Amino acid sequence: MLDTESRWAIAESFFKTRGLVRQHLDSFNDFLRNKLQQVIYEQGEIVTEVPGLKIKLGKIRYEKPSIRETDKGPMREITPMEARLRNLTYSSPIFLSMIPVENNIEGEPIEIYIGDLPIMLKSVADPTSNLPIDKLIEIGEDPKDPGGYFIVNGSEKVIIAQEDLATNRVLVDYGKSGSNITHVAKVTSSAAGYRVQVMIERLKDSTIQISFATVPGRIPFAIIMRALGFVTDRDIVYAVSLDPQIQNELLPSLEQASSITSAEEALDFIGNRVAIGQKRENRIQKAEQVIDKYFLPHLGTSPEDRKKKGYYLASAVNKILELYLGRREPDDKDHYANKRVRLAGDLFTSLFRVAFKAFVKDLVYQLEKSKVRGRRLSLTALVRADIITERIRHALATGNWVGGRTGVSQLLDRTNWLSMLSHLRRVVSSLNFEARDLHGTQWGRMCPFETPEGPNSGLVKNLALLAQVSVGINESVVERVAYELGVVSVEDVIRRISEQNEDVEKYMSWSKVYLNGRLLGYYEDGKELAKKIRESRRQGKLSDEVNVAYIATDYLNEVHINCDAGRVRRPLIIVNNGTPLVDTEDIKKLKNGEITFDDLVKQGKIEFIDAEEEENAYVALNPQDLTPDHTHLEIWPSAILGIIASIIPYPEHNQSPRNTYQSAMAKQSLGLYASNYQIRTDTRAHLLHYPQMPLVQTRMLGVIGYNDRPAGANAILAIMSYTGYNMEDSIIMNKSSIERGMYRSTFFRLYSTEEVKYPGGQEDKIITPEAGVKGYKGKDYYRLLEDNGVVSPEVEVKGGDVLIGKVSPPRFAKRDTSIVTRHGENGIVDLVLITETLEGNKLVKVRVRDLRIPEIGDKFATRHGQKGVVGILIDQVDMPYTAKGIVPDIILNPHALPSRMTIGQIMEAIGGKYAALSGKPVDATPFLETPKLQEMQKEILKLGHLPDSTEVVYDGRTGQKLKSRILFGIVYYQKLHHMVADKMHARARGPVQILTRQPTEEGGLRFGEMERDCLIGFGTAMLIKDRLLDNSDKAVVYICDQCGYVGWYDRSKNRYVCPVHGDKSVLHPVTVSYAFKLLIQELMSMVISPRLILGEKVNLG
Amino acid sequence: MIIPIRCFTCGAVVADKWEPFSNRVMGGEDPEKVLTELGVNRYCCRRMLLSHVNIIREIIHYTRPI
Amino acid sequence: DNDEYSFTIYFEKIDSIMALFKMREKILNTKIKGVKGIKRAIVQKKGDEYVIITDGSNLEGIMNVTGVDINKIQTNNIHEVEEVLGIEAARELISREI
Amino acid sequence: TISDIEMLLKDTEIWDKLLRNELSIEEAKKMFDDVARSYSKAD
Amino acid sequence: IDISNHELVPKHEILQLEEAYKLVKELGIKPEQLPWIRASDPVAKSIGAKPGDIIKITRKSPFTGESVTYRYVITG
Ligand SMILES: [Zn+2]
Ligand SMILES: [Zn+2]
Repeated sequence: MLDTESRWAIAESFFKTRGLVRQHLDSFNDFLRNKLQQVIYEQGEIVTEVPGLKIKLGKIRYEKPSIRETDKGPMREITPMEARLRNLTYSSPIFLSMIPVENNIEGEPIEIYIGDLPIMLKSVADPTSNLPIDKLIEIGEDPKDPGGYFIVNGSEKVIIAQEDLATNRVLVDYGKSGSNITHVAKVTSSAAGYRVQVMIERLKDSTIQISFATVPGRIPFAIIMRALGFVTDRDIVYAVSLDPQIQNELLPSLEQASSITSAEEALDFIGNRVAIGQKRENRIQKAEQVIDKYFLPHLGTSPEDRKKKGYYLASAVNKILELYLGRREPDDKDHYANKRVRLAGDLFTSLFRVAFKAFVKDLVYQLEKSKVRGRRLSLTALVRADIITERIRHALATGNWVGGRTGVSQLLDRTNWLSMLSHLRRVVSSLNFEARDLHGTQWGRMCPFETPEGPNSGLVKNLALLAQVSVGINESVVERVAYELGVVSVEDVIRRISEQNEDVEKYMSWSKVYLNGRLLGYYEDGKELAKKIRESRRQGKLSDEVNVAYIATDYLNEVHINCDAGRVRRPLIIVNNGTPLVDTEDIKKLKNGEITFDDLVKQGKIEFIDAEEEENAYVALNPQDLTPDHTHLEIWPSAILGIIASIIPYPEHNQSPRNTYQSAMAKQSLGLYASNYQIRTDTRAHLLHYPQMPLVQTRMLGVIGYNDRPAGANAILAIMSYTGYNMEDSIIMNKSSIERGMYRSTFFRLYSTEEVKYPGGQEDKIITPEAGVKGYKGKDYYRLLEDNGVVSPEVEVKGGDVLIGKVSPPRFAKRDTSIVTRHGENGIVDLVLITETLEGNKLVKVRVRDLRIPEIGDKFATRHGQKGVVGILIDQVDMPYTAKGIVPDIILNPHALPSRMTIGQIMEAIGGKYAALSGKPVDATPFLETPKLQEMQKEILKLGHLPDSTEVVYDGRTGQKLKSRILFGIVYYQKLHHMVADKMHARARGPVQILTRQPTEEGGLRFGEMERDCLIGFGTAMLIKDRLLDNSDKAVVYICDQCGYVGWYDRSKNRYVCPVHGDKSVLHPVTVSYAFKLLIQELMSMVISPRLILGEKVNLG
Repeated sequence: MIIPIRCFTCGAVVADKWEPFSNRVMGGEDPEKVLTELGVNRYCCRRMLLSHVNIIREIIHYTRPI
Repeated sequence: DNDEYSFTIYFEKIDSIMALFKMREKILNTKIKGVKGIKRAIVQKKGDEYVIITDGSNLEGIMNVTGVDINKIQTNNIHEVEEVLGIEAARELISREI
Repeated sequence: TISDIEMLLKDTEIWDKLLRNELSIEEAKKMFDDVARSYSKAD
Repeated sequence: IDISNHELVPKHEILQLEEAYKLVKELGIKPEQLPWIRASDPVAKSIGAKPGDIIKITRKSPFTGESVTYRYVITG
């Protein structure tokens, strides 16, 4: 019987020892510790065309973060703040110890600098991870930032988690209706550096066709089986399955491959399709390479492993037959047993793999050129390290990835704390109305509320509070432990049925055992093996990354063992005989601090399980719901939510769209995004001058540090219809409160330039105030520019004033590239920063601050999804005051409540009133709130106000008491960054495009087809002519009478001139849109010849 | 960041009450009695004193050179 | 006959087993009763009269069925009624469906 | 199908001739019936 | 089979040439400018409509009760 505090102790220990962003750090640490050497070893060796010369790659190492200040500097170490300020990359060097082989001698090993890799913040690589708070303050870093992002070119880029279907596993599904295809199975083999999809189909006839990317057409099943090493149909049949009823469906395929008796017949049958026109030996060789390296490379590309691959293929075919016979349903693409999440580790190691392949290619080229020409044998001068250094960076800065996926790395969102945390903990689905649907498997792994509205609904999710992404372990150890446990190999089973006479029905009742989707063997009973694996993992003998499940469907029973990475797994308290393994002593030790969550999971009390293992788990929400049948217990019932869904107080009383909208619009709220915002240089920054921590606070608010970086203020809220400016989701705000700094904010904009040097004779874009060079803006615009060419801090900047004076020599005589402050934006210069870039160019940054006072039209939102602009600002005298004289800060229309069904807002109002009155903390965590509503109302009555939170209100304007009481509360409000100050776009007569002669850049509003049809529907004609012809591309063109081609007027001689007719023809002026003339001339650039036919402007008659 | 000079709802000075209230609450006294005897009875001022963060203490380390 | 509610079929010129399996697929995809295009028909009550709601659309076939009046037949699709009942009936059905 | 297009041509020519009041209604009706009988016999 | 008894089918009639002449003169249109019905349509074939004729169709409408529309008979 663990009460609320006991379970919250476990949850707090989890969030304390393990950070909020742990998946990124875990993946990056796994990459650095293992994958960095794994890529080198899978590369193996550097072999050149010349036989004697060779290179062996011994070991790899990363140094502390540093930069090359000079050409041959000692690589002094830097801090992440310096990388941010100087637009550097927080990267660390890589030294690879490769030993050169010349004339088949080993020689002495040498380590060379192969490139810089960007490192994740707060990881094992950077030193700031373990620094104390005071040292973090001294260096200049915010002590509370969780890390998990790279600093690339001065920008915080974070690799979003990418969710996709599991590779190396076969998924079966029905074929499209009304087609010769009846069943389909697709397997995606993820090799080292490339990915191959193999598609297995069953036609209307029971023949089975296997195809993959390089081989056109469909290869028969038995043909490809014989090509892989199988010699007669009996081996194929027994490899597919052991049940005669399911074995009988392979006969048509076997007799379709009856002509193929030997392996070479299958080989050259494939080779005919692979490449046609060469000799039989070349066909056989080509088929051999494509089968070895393009069929199932995850099993292995060597010819030795080929036989193994064949077995795999047979197993896949088995599933199709099981789908056809009706034994199994098609696999769900949405089940998390089928979906894997790739973090920065897997992606970044793939990127390093491709970069190292390119580097080795270039090194081989240069080495062979040097050898055939004759040069220095040393590898230090042939390193060409930048081939890696730029490449990785080019992937992180742009976000366009090597594998073809896009948007891998995004600039970190720092509007406030919540936006940064959510953007760190984000999983984007690569891929239908079925995939968008919320799946029951998402319980405890993804937040059900946090999802964008629109085309991305259900495709972008946030990792849950207690959700962990698997790191992964080597398959070999799990294979060995499974074989040692007693699993009989499939080839051994087939041999002992064939070589020795045994009962087939004896092994038909056995349970199949799979490992990572590959048929591993057979076992006596699935339940016993699953229990053995679970107990071995719990006792610590087996690794904790192994998850075992037992299906035991009446038609088929199997054992699935998973140890691969990317599985989203959640921790559950193990419950044995109706009593959880965690006991009172464990909770006492947690409270004292003797043991932590990691000690609990190591001891076997709490275990992380995946979806597949949770398939046969039976879980209880609370200890009072626990029964002996139950297998697990939940550490925290309200941990199914995300970072933002845990912000809401009493979220179970709201409607689900309200919570989703709250999650969407809580990232936009203004607040303190970082404690070091003053030294930091961000392109768009916001600051709330007086932010307040919520009065109604959930448990997780203090964990994420939100109450130390708040993004709003408590507002005295009255739910009443005071004037009518709060209708249709609008609010009324006290203007006296605004004049006292209620929601005043500051907006920071950054303008930065580099004094770039380009090839020439000492040619540089020196920063200096301008005197008489071309493109000169005007002497009035340079009034506030200092002598050195950059504006001094704390000066008013209005309109298009220049901040940095730069002159540029022509690329093909000075030109003005000086920075003009945006025309709409007006503000005061806040900060001026001057640095030297790595390449030696002068970098200047100017940050300008603008004060935003709330006004009519500014958008505000509560913690429940009630977004709305400010209808009006009302003085304190006009607002309706109470008997105690307290006037509302925000008035909200009651009609917004019943259709939206947001009871949590009224509950939060009452809770905030109670919190302010009694002063005691209020906890509004879903499913467990302290105190309850009734005690809150009783205490509110005791303190001196009405129990139902209403109170007597007098009309401020007339002084007359209202006939009814008005509810008053302290609901938390946030100011969104969609201000009306920067949301105005209005155009008078101005510039037009050079080509189309239409107005843009201030640009004009596009009228468009739908507005054109509205104007047509009203029947107005001159209004259409005004709105579509007079105010845009109004032109007059002279058209020849006879041919009709557009002519011109000659200014020298009053006579009109026709391009075709010369001077002999008469030309008439016609007023048309210039877009029509452009269309006519573009058709004339074709061979189309439009001849415009003129007619009398008058009706004539 | 720094406590507002006046309560947002009613123009009552609460800035001078931050130091006594914070010092006495940190000393081990329940905020209700401290607020009641300090001289703030309207809950509009209580939410001003109760829900304050004092960010200015952290910011003085990270101050713009200017 | 084999067992009751079962039977067995043998062939003389069966030739290849591929032909045998194609023959089996032909046998399974053989219609026993009912006109083409209809998946299921459900009797429903509309008030003192019972009608049939049909998941398929075959105007001519249903018109040929004995026991159904040709005068009152409603079809979801507008093309077959245009082919059978002319263009004015098609226009009326289009308006009524919208 | 050329018969249908030619019949359409003849019918529209007869209608335009009627709209110009070249001849009365009854003769035009005879022409319509005659052309319909003649070129439906082929079909 | 007879389809003119169906509820969806309005009342189709073939009007004489004098009425068609009066109609086209009052409307001020060429006969082909009217909406046209194919001569192979079953409703036109039932009344024996011939190409070049004009069919008067009375539909049941809730606004006027019976509405009179004119169609043109075309060839195929
Ligand atoms: Zn001309
Ligand atoms: Zn106050």
